[PDB]
Amino acid sequence: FFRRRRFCRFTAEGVKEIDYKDLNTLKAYVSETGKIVPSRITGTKAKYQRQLATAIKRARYLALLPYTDSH
Amino acid sequence: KTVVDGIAHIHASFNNTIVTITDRQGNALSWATSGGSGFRGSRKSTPFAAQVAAERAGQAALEYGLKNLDVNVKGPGPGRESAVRALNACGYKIASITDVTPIPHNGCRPPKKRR
Amino acid sequence: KVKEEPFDVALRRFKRSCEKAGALAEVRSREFYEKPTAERKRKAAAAVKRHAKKVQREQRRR
Amino acid sequence: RRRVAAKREVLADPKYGSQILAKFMNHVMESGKKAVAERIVYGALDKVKERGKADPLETFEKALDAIAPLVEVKSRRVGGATYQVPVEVRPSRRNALAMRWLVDFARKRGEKSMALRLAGELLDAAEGKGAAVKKREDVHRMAEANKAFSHYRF
RNA sequence: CUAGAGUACGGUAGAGGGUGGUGGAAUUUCCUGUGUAGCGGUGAAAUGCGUAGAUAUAGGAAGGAACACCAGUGGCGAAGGCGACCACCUGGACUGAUACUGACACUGAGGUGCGAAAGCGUGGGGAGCAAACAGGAUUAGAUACCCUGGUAGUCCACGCCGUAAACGAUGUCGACUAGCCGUUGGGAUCCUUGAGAUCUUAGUGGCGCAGCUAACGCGAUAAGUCGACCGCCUGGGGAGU
Ligand SMILES: [Mg+2]
Ligand SMILES: [Mg+2]
Ligand SMILES: [Mg+2]
Repeated sequence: FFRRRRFCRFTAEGVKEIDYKDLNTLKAYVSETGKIVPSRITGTKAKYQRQLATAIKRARYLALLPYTDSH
Repeated sequence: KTVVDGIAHIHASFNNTIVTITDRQGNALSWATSGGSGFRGSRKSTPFAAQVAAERAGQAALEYGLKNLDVNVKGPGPGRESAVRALNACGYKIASITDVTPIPHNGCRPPKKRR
Repeated sequence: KVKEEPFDVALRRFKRSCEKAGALAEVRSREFYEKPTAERKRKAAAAVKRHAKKVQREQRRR
Repeated sequence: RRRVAAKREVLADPKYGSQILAKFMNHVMESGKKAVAERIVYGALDKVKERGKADPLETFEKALDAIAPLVEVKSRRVGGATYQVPVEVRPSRRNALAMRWLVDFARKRGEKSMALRLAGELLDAAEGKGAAVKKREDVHRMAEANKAFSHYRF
């Protein structure tokens, strides 16, 4: 039920407009290499999974998160 | 000439395997290939021949010392992990093992499909 | 990336960490270009093999 | 191919008191000529006792283990490429490989007095200069060129 | 007159368009160091590339196009189509409450538009890929498959052409007809902690009863029961000539 509670990581709270600033949240959703996790592993609702993917791609642009283990 | 804590580069295609011992500066010390060990064909692509060429690079590296190695594995082909087990057989302290793999995000388009 | 302690442990921590990350099946699909219709056959046949697997397992779950 | 094959046993050598020699005697017999082949094997046994002071069983015990090989090839074809695989010789099989190599090189020795042909074969293999020992070691060299095909498409 | 249809008001979701800008990984060409005998390719080889210092390996520069993971029977668009991030203009759909107009609707011969890709015209631009072509191999023979190279093209601006297995092989619109399991988005009611509950519309999937069907099979997203208008079919070749 670990994939069930992470659906409530955004829906149980009123944190609907997520930001690209809380890196302590976003590092839970990024794998060890750098690529972004699926949504059948976290089990988050697909409204927020689309909203989660934008905050990664903006934080990646501002060099707050890497791409690969190369750089 | 004396250098220590070198870096081992391993390049593994579908038909050949090239092993090179370098420094942190990226300078050649000893290179050894699967074709130079005398296989040349269907025997060339085997993971056994990636052990013969691996230790032979590990014998001209003791000219300069190099008691510590840092391994970068690169390539899709077989013998990708068999070459690492043929490194400390010569008696080398392997510190860490690291995948380096060229993966284009979109990249140029590859050649066409065989028939 | 795998650091190091015997040596056989760090091998199996590396053979598995590469596969659990990926970048080995993706390399194998870079050696022939698929036209986007043939990439719509993977999208078609794999969706059938997942929705039929949710029902054939229910026969085992009887 | 249901597995069927049971085991039949031949162990009889009263005039010397041996067991390996009786099985070796069967590889010399042609068309059931047992009494002919019995006096030739003893005929090439006493010439060794004439030659060497040691008991010639131990000469025969040493001459097996320098003709008997360890690994050998096995051409198992993948169905589109003809491969060969060096395989470990089973411990039961490796006796009969030497005894069958030994007799076939005795017949092309090209001497007179037939029991002297087999006499010279058992003398050489306690040293290594026999043609059976040279045929042994050459097939040993064929395995390491084949050693790349040991597990992979094997 | 307000049940069709349309307007005003909140509110969400989206690779829906157009105009600029900016990224990171990878490929190639070039420069420079180290280093020295092969690399590459294949059922196996050969053509090719190499000490006139290649592959490898490190540093640097230039340039071109595509946009991993998220990504899904998932979305949007009238259809073709549409995936990097941001600004910039800009169309329509959903959902709720409430007032207004009071039938203002449907379909549509002719006519008007938007039309994948290959191709055509003038100008740019040239990373990879690659018809035509060249060489090697296989082969009785091999223009072919396989291998090493390689040009128009693919890319951009402007204009043209109008066809495709342009496919759900199913014209648009409206009304009734047992169920069950999914899923996108949106309100509800509800005990409240929910991994909640049930109901209702707008989509998108898997089974299924009546019913229909030559059979296969569809089955509230009908090929079921019925209406309104349009297009089209009449044995095979000859011939969509
Ligand atoms: Mg059988
Ligand atoms: Mg279509
Ligand atoms: Mg049609």
